[PDB]
Amino acid sequence: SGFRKMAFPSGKVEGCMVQVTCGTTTLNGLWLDDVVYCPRHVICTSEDMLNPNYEDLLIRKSNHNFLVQAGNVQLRVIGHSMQNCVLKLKVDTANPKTPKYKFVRIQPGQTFSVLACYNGSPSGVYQCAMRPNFTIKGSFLNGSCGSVGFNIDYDCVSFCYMHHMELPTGVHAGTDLEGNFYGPFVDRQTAQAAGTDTTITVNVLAWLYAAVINGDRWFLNRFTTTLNDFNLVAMKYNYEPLTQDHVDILGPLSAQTGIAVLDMCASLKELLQNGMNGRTILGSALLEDEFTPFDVVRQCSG
Amino acid sequence: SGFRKMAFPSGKVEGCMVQVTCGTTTLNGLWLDDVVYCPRHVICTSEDMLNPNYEDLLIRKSNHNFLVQAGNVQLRVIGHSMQNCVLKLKVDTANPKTPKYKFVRIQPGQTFSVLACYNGSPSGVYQCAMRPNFTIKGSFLNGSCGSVGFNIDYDCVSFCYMHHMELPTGVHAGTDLEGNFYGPFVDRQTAQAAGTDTTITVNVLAWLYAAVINGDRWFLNRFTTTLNDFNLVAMKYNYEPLTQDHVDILGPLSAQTGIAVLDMCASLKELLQNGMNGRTILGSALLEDEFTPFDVVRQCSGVTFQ
Ligand SMILES: N#CCC(=O)NC1CCCCC1
Ligand SMILES: [Cl-]
Ligand code: NA
Repeated sequence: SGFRKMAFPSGKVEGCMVQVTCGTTTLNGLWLDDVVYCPRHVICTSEDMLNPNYEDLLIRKSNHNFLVQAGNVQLRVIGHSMQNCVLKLKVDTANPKTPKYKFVRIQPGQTFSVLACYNGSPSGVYQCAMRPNFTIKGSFLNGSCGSVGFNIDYDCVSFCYMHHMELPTGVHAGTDLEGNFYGPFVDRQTAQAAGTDTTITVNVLAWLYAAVINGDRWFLNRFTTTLNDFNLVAMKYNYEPLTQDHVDILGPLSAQTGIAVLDMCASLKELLQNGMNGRTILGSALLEDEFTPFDVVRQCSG
Repeated sequence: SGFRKMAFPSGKVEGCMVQVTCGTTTLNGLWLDDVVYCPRHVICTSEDMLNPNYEDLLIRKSNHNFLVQAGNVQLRVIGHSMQNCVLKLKVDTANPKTPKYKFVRIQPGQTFSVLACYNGSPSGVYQCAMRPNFTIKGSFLNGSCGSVGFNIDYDCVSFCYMHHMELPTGVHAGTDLEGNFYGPFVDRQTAQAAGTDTTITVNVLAWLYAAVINGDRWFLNRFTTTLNDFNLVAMKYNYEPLTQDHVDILGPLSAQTGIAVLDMCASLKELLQNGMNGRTILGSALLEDEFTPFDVVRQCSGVTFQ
């Protein structure tokens, strides 16, 4: 029993974190086989913040301009190339700790673990979710760029996020491991603002199902709703639209608990209307939206 | 910016996790040097659990009755002995991945990272606090016994918890790595209940400081208070008493933010008596008490471990 915000064990990713230095800038790199991946803005100077021409800045660099340090060991850079907003540094040594891995670009609402690192060394691991506005609500200090987000399927590491910058509202933006930013953001210091964020409705419903599995039913009701009436109500609370795709995803959790998906939708509508009235659900006085249906089944069933 | 419930990087402990099987029971063991540590109730059948005599149950077992698997490699048990509620299995091979480590016993209100394991394979990591009633609000399924809790202090892993059982209320109980239970619990299938819990006051204050660092300031007010006055309110609301040592520990946060500790206690006094009034603090409608002052300093400064 119990339900916690659970991250993946970080050891497989820890063995891949290195430090990348270019000029006076130092951030984190991801060392997989004989390639080190890091944000391309490591090559920017103080005058290259607003409108850097990365092709022009990169063509001026030599392999020895990049200092890559793995633990107490300097790796020799033997080549470099740009792919979108990430830099790929070819090194003369394959990482002997390289796990089974792949790169996956995730969709809003998906969750992943973040290994926050500074100077190539991990600081902590926590759980995140891609917000509907393509930001993440992380915990990052200066020097955390190049930290990665990931999931682990059995023993294969799925890298899905690399940290690039913090927006003025204190939220964070980054790329997949192919260098493509999540959302409309760019690696420039020009004024950028995240769109108004919304609640991940399918995740809230999955987390209500988790509460029932763990033995709590106080929030259910005798009502149901149509899918459209639910959405008409939920939008007024800044909730994401619930699609038929989302209803299908919740099928297994519905079958396990015996509560139809649209019945849970009616329970959610009432919670938004009433609040919790001094009660809690799985230890929280707010509705939690950073547990996916996949997260719930993995944590509640193994 | 940002503040998250953050666990220590679990890599050093992942390399110590093994599978231990005794008869039909399989759980997790901790492999350090040439000894595997696991709960002593691994030797018990279902009827043994009702009223076990662990010394007598252990005599019948031979070294080959303990099947230890490190990954896909079997470990040869060459000796077995008991220390309190943990079993110690001497193996023929020292763990080459043994980190610099100590066995430590933590205090209520202290936090630690849990590496949840099944069949010797780590599956999750999350942060817990040792509650004042000596339970932890964990997330454990069947097969998770032997999962361990730990902190990291400059390359040295401090092992502080090993999971043993779940209480009827869904919270969890375990021992230190020397077999001593946290709380008034025993490893036997019998009527056991967690005592009435209280809120860790020093941790709530630390988390309010984390909120101020991150720009959440609406709960600040003009008032201050005294230790005696605040503890009267804390007792009324089932909050642990605030000691002078707690005030000293919060000292660094009191200067990084510019908010005195007693100044913050007056904010907490008002929040307890009036509530949050529809507002939130660091994205929470409840007062979070599982961040220690050292946790808040560590996350808001960037301290790393190898
Ligand atoms: N089961 C299952 C699949 C699942 O959890 N789907 C997620 C994908 C990301 C958005 C939120 C829903
Ligand atoms: Cl996805
Ligand atoms: Na005050």
